[PDB]
Amino acid sequence: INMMRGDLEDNLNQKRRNWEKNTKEFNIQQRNEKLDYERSSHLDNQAQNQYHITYC
Amino acid sequence: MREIVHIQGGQCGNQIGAKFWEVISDEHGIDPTGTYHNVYYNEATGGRYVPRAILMDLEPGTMDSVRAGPFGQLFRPDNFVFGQTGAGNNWAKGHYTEGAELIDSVLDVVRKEAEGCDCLQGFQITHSLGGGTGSGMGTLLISKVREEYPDRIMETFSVVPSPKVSDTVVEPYNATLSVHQLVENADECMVIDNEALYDICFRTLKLTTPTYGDLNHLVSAAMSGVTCCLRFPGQLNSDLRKLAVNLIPFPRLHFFMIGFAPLTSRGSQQYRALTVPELTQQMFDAKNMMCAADPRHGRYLTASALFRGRMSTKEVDEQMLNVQNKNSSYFVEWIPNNIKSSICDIPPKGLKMAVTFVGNSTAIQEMFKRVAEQFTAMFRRKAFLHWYTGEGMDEMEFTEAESNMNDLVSEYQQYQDATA
Ligand SMILES: Nc1nc2c(ncn2[C@@H]2O[C@H](COP(=O)(O)OP(=O)(O)O)[C@@H](O)[C@H]2O)c(=O)[nH]1
Repeated sequence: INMMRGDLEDNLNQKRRNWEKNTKEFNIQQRNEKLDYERSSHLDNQAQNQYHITYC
Repeated sequence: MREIVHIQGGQCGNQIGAKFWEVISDEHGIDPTGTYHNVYYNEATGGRYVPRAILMDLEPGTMDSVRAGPFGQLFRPDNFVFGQTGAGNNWAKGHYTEGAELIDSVLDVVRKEAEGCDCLQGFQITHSLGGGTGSGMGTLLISKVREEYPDRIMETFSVVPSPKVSDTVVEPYNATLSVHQLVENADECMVIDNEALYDICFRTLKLTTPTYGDLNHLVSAAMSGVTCCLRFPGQLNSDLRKLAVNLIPFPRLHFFMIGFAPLTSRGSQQYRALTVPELTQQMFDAKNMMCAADPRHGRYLTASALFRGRMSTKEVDEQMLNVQNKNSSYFVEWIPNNIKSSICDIPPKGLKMAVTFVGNSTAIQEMFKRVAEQFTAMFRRKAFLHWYTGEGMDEMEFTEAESNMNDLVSEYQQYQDATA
């Protein structure tokens, strides 16, 4: 019974670390999508500025 | 549902109205025939749109004026009322004898036009303060319509006489006689004077030959921006009444100042990336406003700013706070947080950012002071007074008008100098 309890708690801790690494995957994806967002918005800003200034 | 009739008057008022209607047609994507490509326009058979405006004047010249310019076919002949003579730069000839017999008829064309709306947010007038026709008729009409619909507000997009660069010799009499009555039954007297318009069009756009078309177009842009935040959705919406509530502390300190942003020429257009703080630095500059009165020479009782386009509201509010806080002297103390903001969601035609600034400020009593100076100088000698006293006018009304003007300027001074 001691061996079984040890094995079960080991598996539970493994599941914990697995979910933690899942959340870290998600966080890195979030950061990179935010960088995509900001660069695309910068190019859109340059586009609107050209459109407004060349408006003679 | 919050509609606005657009009453005009006089030659200047009529030209400004035509320019404003064509600019609004440009914004709302209409063509000079009235086909798409309820607050201002009205629907009409065959998908056509007709402006909800009336056009009054004693001389039929302005009739051909608003016919000649583009977008002249948007209007309807039922709203072309026109006398024959023309008051010829005489105030009383548009307020007592000759103008009267028109205003009655005009009342009709208003009463079968206002009730056409269902929830009328108020009127708006476009006229001059010196010309006899515009000033006199608009004053009588303001009287009548305030007697009729006291619940609605009546903006008066008025162009005060050019203070120093005078084109006529009878400005002060007309301006004083008209203001004496305008101060009673008006709610938003936004003053404009051609001195400031030439100043802007010279020292901010380096233009070659500024004709009246360009000044009318600029005042048109400001006029549109004043209520475009109502015409469209936004993150923080306003109207014609929120402005009034946030702009006047007492029932007769309601005379405003107007400013537009941004404005540059091609040389400067190449430079100066477009960003909200630059817009603030442009709008809160002295010479960047439609009134020849350096606003530093007075205190801002209160001031609202309507933005158009997409931006970050935090930047707007933080710039407003920074500018009201750093220059605390030019602003007034006994009222706190005296600046106001609003933000629309659709900017003008290809203009990523647009700001319209309206400010009730005691720096405009100087204009009335100098106009009354000219008046009392021309009245001590009874100069050019027979032209008026021959038409039923007496000489007591002039003293009453000047004393009311001085009471107004004394109110400005007194409740500027107050403290807490
Ligand atoms: N921005 C602008 N100002 C004008 C115009 N016409 C006149 N003004 C000025 O307004 C004053 C006289 O107004 P006016 O319209 O001629 O008098 P009215 O004939 O009774 O309507 C004068 O100071 C003119 O210089 C115009 O078309 N546009």
